[PDB]
Amino acid sequence: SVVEATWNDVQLEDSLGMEVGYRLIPMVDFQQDGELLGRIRSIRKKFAQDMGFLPPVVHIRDNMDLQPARYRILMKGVEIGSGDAYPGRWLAINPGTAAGTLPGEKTVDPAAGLDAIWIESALKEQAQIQGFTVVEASTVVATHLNHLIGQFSAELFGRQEAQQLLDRVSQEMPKLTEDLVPGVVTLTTLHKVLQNLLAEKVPIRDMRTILETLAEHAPLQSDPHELTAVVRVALGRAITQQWFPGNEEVQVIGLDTALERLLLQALQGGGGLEPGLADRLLAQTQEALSRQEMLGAPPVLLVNHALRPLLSRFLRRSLPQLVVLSNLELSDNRHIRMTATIGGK
Repeated sequence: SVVEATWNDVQLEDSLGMEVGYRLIPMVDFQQDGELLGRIRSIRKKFAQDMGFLPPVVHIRDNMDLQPARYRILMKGVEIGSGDAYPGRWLAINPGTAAGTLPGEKTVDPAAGLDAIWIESALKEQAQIQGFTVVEASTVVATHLNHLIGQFSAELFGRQEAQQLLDRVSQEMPKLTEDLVPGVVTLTTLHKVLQNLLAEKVPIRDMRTILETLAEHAPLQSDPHELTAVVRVALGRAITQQWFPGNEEVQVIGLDTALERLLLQALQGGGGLEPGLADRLLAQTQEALSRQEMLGAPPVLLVNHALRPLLSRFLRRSLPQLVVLSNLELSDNRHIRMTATIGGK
């Protein structure tokens, strides 16, 4: 090379990044328009004012070993999603109800997982009236990105993001903060709690309710896996109204009164569960889920309080569509009806 090297030649890994084929560089060009960059901002905005923290920047760059109209979405250096995005064209998607067909590359939407087909421009107004849904090129990339963050929000919420939130809270209710961390709770413990809250789709905007609940229970309990379940009940009204809006009936999944005992036997049994029970659970749990998908009911499981923190820890790694709540996280002012049962069939 022409110029000598300096430590600025060291490329530290990026929390969130994107690699882009040379056909997309125009839509990701700082210098030119930047059609996509405007959408990544309004995603990262509508994520702070929604999920309660600021997603890390999306470091975008070109990698010419990629197909010209293909992108990789990266997390801490490793791929978490790829896709194609042809510029001048448009994407049309069937929400399962459209009528007809169109000429173009048949494909699958990276977001909802739906069947879709890229189309040309002038089919725009014609594709919609056939029942389709049409979004621009750059918008596909964005919707694929806004979907990869809400799925990986737990891992994007690093220790740096927790202090930056501890600092943001501490400029509006600083008294809660001045003597909580590192005083009563260590930042190691705060982050892991907020991280567990995120990993189960529970938002952390109510840092008042959280930093209050912590400083109350923190001295006589320092296990974040137990502090968490305490903070969940303080957010019981927010977790409730998140999946069961209004004050109408609560359509829940339920487990057997004795299977509970079967499961409750396994709790104090030690630090683990026994094999044969597992493969049965996943099957019947997905059985109950399937009935819900046809009743129009949410995929919410409702269990004994001491049965949540491991059913979630177990069932969610296989069916991350599922929600595992407790009877202490639901408000007292709601009627409950077990729309489906995990039983011996």
